[PDB]
Amino acid sequence: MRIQNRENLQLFPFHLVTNSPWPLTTSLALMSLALTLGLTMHGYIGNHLWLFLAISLVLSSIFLWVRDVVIEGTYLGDHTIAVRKGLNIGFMLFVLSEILIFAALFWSYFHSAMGPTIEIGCQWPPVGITSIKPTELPLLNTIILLASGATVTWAHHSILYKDRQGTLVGLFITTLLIILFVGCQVLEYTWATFTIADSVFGSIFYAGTGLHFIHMVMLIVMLAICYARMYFYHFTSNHHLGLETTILYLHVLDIIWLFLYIVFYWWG
Amino acid sequence: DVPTPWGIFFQDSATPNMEGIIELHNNIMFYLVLILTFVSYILYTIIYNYSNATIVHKYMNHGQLIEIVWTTLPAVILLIIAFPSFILLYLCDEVISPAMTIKAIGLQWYWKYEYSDFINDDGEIVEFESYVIPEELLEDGQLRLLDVDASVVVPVDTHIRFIVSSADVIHDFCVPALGVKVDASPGRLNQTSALIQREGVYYGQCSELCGVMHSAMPIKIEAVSLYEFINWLDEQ
Amino acid sequence: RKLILFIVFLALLLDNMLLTVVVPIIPSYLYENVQVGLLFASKATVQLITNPFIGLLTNRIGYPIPIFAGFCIMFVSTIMFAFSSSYAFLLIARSLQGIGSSCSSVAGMGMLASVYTDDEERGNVMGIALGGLAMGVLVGPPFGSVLYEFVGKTAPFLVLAALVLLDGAIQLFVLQPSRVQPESQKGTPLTTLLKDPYILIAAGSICFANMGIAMLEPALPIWRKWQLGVAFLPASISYLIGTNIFGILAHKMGRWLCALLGMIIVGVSILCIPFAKNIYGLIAPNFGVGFAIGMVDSSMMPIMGYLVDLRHVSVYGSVYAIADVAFCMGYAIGPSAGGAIAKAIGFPWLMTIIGIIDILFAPLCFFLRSPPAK
Amino acid sequence: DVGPYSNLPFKVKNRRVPYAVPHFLFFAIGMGIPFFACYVQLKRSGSI
Amino acid sequence: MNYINRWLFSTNAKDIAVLYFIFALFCGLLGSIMSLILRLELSAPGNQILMGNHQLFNVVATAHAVLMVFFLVMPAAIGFFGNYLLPLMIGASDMSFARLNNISFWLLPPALVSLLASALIENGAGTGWTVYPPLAGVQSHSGPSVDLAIFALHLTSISSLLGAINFITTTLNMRTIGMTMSKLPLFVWAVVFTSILLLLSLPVLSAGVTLLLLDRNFNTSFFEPAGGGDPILYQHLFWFFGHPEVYILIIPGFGIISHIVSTYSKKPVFGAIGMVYAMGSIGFLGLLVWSHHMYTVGLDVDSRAYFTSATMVIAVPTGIKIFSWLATLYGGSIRYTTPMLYAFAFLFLFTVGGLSGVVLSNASLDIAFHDTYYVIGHFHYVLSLGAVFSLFAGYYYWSPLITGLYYNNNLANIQFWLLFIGTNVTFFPMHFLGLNGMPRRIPDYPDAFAGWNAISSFGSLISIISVILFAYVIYDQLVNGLTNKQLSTNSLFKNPDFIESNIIFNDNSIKSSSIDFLLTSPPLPHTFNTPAIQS
Amino acid sequence: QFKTATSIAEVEGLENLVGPGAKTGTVPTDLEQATGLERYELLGKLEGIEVFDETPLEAVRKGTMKDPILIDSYDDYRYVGCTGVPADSHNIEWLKPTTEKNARCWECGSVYKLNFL
Amino acid sequence: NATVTNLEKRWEDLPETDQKDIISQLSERQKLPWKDLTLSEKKAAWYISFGEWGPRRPVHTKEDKLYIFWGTVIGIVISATIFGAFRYNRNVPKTMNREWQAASDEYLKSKNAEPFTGYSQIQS
Amino acid sequence: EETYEEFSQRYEKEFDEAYDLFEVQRVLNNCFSYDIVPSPAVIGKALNACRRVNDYATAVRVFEGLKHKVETKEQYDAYLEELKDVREELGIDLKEELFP
Amino acid sequence: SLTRIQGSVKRRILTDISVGLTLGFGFASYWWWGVHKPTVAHRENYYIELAKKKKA
Amino acid sequence: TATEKIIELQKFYQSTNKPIYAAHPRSKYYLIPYFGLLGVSVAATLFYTGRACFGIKD
Ligand code: HEA
Ligand code: HEA
Ligand code: CUA
Ligand SMILES: [Cu+2]
Ligand SMILES: [Zn+2]
Repeated sequence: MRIQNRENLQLFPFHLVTNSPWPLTTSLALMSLALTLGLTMHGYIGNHLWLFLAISLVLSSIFLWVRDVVIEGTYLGDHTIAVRKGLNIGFMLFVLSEILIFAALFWSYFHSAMGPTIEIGCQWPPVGITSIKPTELPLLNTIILLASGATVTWAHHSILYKDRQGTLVGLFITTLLIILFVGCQVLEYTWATFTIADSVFGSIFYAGTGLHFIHMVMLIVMLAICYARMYFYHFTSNHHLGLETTILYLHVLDIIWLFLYIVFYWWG
Repeated sequence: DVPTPWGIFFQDSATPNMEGIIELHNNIMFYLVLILTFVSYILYTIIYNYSNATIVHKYMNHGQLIEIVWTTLPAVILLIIAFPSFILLYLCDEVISPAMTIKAIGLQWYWKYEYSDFINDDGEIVEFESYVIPEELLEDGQLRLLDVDASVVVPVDTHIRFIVSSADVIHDFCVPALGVKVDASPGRLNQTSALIQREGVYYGQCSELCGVMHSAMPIKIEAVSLYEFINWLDEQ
Repeated sequence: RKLILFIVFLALLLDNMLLTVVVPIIPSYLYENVQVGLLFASKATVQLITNPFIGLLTNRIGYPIPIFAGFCIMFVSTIMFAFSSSYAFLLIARSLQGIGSSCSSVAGMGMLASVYTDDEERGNVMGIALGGLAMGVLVGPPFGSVLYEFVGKTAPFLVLAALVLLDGAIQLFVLQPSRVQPESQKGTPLTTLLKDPYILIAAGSICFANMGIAMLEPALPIWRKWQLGVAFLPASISYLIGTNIFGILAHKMGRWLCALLGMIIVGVSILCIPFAKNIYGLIAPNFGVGFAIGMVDSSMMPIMGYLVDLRHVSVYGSVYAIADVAFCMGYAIGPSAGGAIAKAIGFPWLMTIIGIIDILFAPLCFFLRSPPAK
Repeated sequence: DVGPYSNLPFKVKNRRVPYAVPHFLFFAIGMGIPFFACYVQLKRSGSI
Repeated sequence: MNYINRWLFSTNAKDIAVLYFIFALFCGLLGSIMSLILRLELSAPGNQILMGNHQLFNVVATAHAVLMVFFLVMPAAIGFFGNYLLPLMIGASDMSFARLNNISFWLLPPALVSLLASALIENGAGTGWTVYPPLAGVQSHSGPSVDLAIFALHLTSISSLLGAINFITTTLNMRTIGMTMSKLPLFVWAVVFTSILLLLSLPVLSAGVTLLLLDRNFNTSFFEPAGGGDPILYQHLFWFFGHPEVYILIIPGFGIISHIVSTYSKKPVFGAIGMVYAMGSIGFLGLLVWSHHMYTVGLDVDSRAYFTSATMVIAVPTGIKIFSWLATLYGGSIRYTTPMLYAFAFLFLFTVGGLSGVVLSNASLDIAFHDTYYVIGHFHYVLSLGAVFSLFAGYYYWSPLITGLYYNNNLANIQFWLLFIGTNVTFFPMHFLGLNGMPRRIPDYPDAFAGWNAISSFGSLISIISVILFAYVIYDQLVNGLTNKQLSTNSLFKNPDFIESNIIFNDNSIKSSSIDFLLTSPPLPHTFNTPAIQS
Repeated sequence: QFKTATSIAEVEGLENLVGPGAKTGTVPTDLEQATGLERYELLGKLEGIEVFDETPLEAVRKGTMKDPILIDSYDDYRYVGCTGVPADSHNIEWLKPTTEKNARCWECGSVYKLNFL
Repeated sequence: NATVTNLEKRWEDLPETDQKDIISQLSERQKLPWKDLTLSEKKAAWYISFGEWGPRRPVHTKEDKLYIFWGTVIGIVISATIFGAFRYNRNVPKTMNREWQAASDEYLKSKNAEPFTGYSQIQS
Repeated sequence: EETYEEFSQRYEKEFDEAYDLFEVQRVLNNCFSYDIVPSPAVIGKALNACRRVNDYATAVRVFEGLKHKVETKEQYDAYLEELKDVREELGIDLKEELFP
Repeated sequence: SLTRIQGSVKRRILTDISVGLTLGFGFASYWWWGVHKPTVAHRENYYIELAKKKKA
Repeated sequence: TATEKIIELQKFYQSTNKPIYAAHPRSKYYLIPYFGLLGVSVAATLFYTGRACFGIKD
């Protein structure tokens, strides 16, 4: 604190965020979503063009947050060594929370499977329910996820050795290789002979393998936003927290899928 | 039995299990009273001696002998309490030969009783249903919100096993004096047991919420002798 | 009958807790490849020597007497830990603990097999039984370190002795080892069991799983103060989760496939271990290794009894003694040989060789899909 | 303008209407809202 | 435009706590009036106010529980005392994620509207605080009422989770120069331990309520026993949240009391490390016991044995805290200011409340007390006399330091005495009613239970008077608050020692153990320009 | 926005911390893209200068009125917490030395003076 | 003498520029050897430093406890007056009458109920 | 862990080095805050320290703290028959002779 | 002598912990020998007379 | 100029005098539709939640 002209710059390495309007707007959009979804399901509205507007507004609000979160690290230049550690801790404590919503659904699968009720004839996948064969498309999904887990490491080892063509191609292949998972699992939902209301088996299978779908649309969006931010020269060879944050989300979903394939598709 | 106006304590017991519950409660209250009196006396001492005092003892903050004496003593109390609790939990139950079975189905806002024995070859099984008497139709001397039109009747000095199920929602079978509080789920059968030592009338009420008329679903159990049970069973 | 499983769970938990509480305290006596190796080897070798004798004696006398004897030996071992102030005396206390651990494990597994006759129930109960080892190894070191730093030495051993006394009171009030009951008929000799190959592959699957672990902890760079408490935490959680999941899933999936996948995961994790060059990098592999080991237990342990009920006479004790010998065969040989190989070739080379062997042995477990009936 | 009445979202002095009206209306509404719901639901189901 | 950029588009952490306070007052007035409506119908046998509607009685109870558990105690205890006090005590300027603070504040007003509109758009949601599955269907409650009440437990959950993440990520890497994580004050430890429970408990509640919603509206048959489901599952998936929730309300209170016991009895706290480990153990043992709420569902005989043992172990850690507070108060000097009266009234009533819990943890005795007013009277002493007392003590302690204006001592004492008498007169006879056999959630009762019900309806009218006097005390604090620091010596937080002269005292007056009470009278917007230094 | 600095002797504000740009076809380095309170750290750690100090308070000597412990501050006040001469003997007592008055630490007695920079 | 005599009845009324003059005259009067100080100065020195003025006054005076007591009494007498007004206007069912609670007594006597402590439904 | 004869030397040394009135009152405030009553010799040093600093009220309040620290009245009357020449030479008057 | 006082607070603690337990045990040996046992005695004597009438 | 405008938008976001979300000459196209449609969405969920309290359906 004895450098010559030190009072002209801050004396602590933390970010003082400027005033922003987004927290209020997201809350106002979520209020509309909640009320319109609670009413539309029981009459009172009729037209289905209000719920869509509410969802679109919520998503646009999140995107307008992330714009301001990107202009404060790449252009203004306020992300010191402390702020990056804080952001990493934050993301870890959200991944941890999103992992504990799957534990509940697994405990709702082991609580019915072990001890099947009198009503259903005592049997898993019960009489009249032909399960999904695990030597078909749900193997291509596992292999594509394992390949995706390896192709993004060739993208993070080409940005530290200063190769550009080799960090764009890896991200392209990863994005074009998580789309095939969604395509395969949207074609296995149209070749099935049991819906969400035919059993307790068709209601827990479509409720632990359907949230994964929503979580993997997010990775497609995140990888697009990381390809488009590398084409425009936004990443240095040692300051890239969008890649590190995205790679800890892909590996977690791969580990979760390896638990939705031996407990839902083999075990029966 | 019947509640008393300014009640302070349990209703009168008529089955061994309620007697055991009372004994265990009076066993725990000993230690609870000791601890409460100790804390009250220490607060009295602090208020009487150390109120607006000139001298402040600001260097007694560590403790080593005393910190082990409020960490080991409470554990001993808990073990002493836990011995009789496990003894009662594992001991008191229907170890041998239940003698009668009464199936109690709890519909929305009344009760349905069946005696699983006494069956003829054609399915002539004795069955009846219990409603609550409205306040407009009560006779002189009946209890309001506890008297019913049909009441369960059982012999004295006989093991009775209740099987409880439900048809609409989650109800709960309760007879305080008899020591019976079991649940009634829509797809499982629960069971309890009771032995009655003296004749009389035992009143009870529902526990788990079921809707609008949750306060009108009484239970009434009579304990007649064997001759009166035989005479009553040959009329229904 | 569930009280029986609770008794076995308590015995295993207390044994592993008394085995693992020391590592908070070992730096004080020690002050590391060669010195700490004897502490590891002393318990394992004594256990290995004593397993077969207990396996033979269980037919003549029965289960509860060996269980209570293991109890008394464990209590004496805890008291001997309490009053020790030299490096040499620690080895004697370790060796005394070994016999009790061996007796408790063999008798508990054999008795759980005997009481529970159905296959699926046997697997489901043995998974929960094996979970106690992971739980105790999880619970030990933090407990020891906290009491060592706060109350001082000789306090943790007294607390653990109090817990042991509670366990013994429970055992007396439940099993009541008051009479001697020989078994219905004598079992096949250990030589005949050694002749049978499938039991040999079953034992080898357990034996080869623990080499990557047993070679590693003696050489960890931990021998600050907080590091000792958390050093062994991840593997315990992984083993717990793996045992609990696969004890239920093994029967429906197929035990051979579960064993194959577990051994492959063991090999992959061991191969991934030596890439890391910092201490924190050792966090990630350990989970996987622990998890894989759990699978290889929960699927391979019950099948032993199945083989006994499919090609020999239904007398337990000796076969589960064979399983325990296979379990302990890695901690007796590791520290006394690996360092030599560490001098001979290297540490990462040894780890890579062990991982390659683990991956190679995986196909041999396909032979257990269906064995010929007797 | 840091001071004793500087961190409060509402103005307390130098004000046209006295502060007592705003202070009392807050508590009156807070303690009167739970009665309007009872009135609405009672008048929606026959009873007065 | 300056107003909008300081009170709607905000980043300062101390300006959101004031909005939390102004919201908590409103949501605590609503619940108290809805409780008075309950206690004016349970006065004498018959149908007195609500003419014959047994619906509109369950709705009142549900809105009284949800409002005063989620909209008063949590916002007051985590927002007004956590957002305001933690950064000052650990030496940080603002929190790590300020915009998430703003969103956590602003998700609550849109959550109150749904709850209020779930009681007017149809008969309502009389499902109890715990929305059990087989009653909350489309055969008993058919309308957009339960649907709109499930959505008020999602926004609040999001707000709590985002607050917890910020609190955990702020106390780790935003400390001063010389504060290792063993010299932290006790309040920060309490907030961290509660923020971990919020992370580990909320997702299970979210999953359970969402599955109930799907069962209602998309006929999926999760908990319907005609397709292979069990209602009991919901119970598990609720009560995993049920018990940790109950501790989230009480751990922040404990730390507050500690500060008072350390300041008005001039002695440091007895065994701080013991207290931190006690809080940690209480937090950890609150996750391994949740099935003592359901002993009558038909569990095994070896599952009752585990939970009857794992529940009584919590008594050990709390005894350490109680005895430590007594040891702190023992040797020192005690001056009876208004926060210390509340602190003293918390050591005794909370003990009476927690001792009855050891009588209900047994599986054997629970067949005499479950679904009875004994449980009710048990939890009022711990909730109404344990947490609200701590909130009042914290307010009367830190209000002058935040606003810069003092309050009348006499009216505060009057309010405290009225609250004491009312709360001890309203909740005690419920023990007798529970012992004699009165069930829960019933509008009308048999003729025998009349007398005590007439005594518990007399205390509520004494507590509402205390609330009104609190309103007037706030009014007298805001107006003429500058001239209420000479009436009494309650203003001084530490009085002169025996040898310290008045002249020397007036030069060196502020003595503390934290940065809290050395700050300017209203704290500056940017409090720390140059970093604080610790040895 | 103005002349770029090459060492922390030429950093007179936030106007001297923009820097040149990378070339087309290359992954930019941190010396070719860094603007605010980030590049100040980079320019300080390439010389051995730590811009953000983390050195605790002096616990070597006590403090007399004639010879007081000097705390450096860029304002007129700075909060200092005393824990003793052996550095952990005294409990934590907080003090606010100012440009017109000195802190004195009621239990041990150390006096602190403020040096305005 | 007048300046210092009987400072127990004038100290809190003087301004803060006449209080810093007496202290600055007893501090050059204490440097002389004691036993040369008058008794009035000895009393004044004790009162100025260790006395019941300023920060050494009690939290509760004698005229504040009566105020608190009679504020609580008048706050308990209002709840009693409000609760009684809600007690005259009640719905009394037909069962709560003495001639009805004495008929239930005969029924509970015939079917022996509460052989222990007691049965009685009479509460007027 | 300190004995009587170490307490009664450490506080003599600390009292024979105070340079102001704040320091004298500080050292007197934490002398009467242990389980040991200060010895008759230590109080003899405290009065000389109060005489160097030129304070009269502190020399009279010191005797009034002994009246509260001591358990009984005979010990107080035994302190005043050995701390008597120090008073009649310095000139200190007890509070019960002034009636302030 | 009368001018050497060393420990006073410890004896206070010991005399205040040895009287808060005597009072506690006094108020707890009245719950088990004055409120509990006579009730059980009355209950048993009632049952030892309801059987004699049936026998006769 | 070239793809490295990064050394040209860093001299703009500093020395701006406007909020960061309304500084570029492009934020109009994002900010007008959003604030326009939000006031319609929030004004349609308060017309059907007061119209439902009166019992009116569609
Ligand atoms: C908010 C306060 C609070 C707290 C802290 C706790 C925690 C505890 N609760 Fe919990 N509890 C509630 C309030 C609270 N609870 C509520 C509202 C419910 C649900 C009600 C409903 O759903 O309708 C519930 C759930 C619930 C139930 C289920 C009730 C039922 O069966 O219907 C029970 C008892 O069975 C119980 C008891 C306990 C106990 C023993 C503790 C223990 O943690 C308390 C420990 C306290 C002490 C032990 C005092 C220690 C004092 C000392 C001097 C120590 C001396 C040593 C000993 C006494 C040996 N609680
Ligand atoms: C949050 C805890 C809480 C609180 C505050 C209260 C408040 C009160 N409660 Fe309790 N009560 C519960 C816990 C609580 N209750 C719960 C969980 C239920 C629902 C149970 C179920 O679902 O069945 C319930 C329901 C309930 C009932 C209905 C029970 C039924 O029929 O099932 C009854 C009486 O019948 C009762 C008693 C009372 C009374 C008389 C008050 C009143 O005396 C209120 C007391 C007054 C105050 C506490 C003043 C509050 C102070 C302020 C608002 C200022 C706040 C201060 C600051 C912000 C600094 N409560
Ligand atoms: Cu019926 Cu409850
Ligand atoms: Cu609980
Ligand atoms: Zn100091």
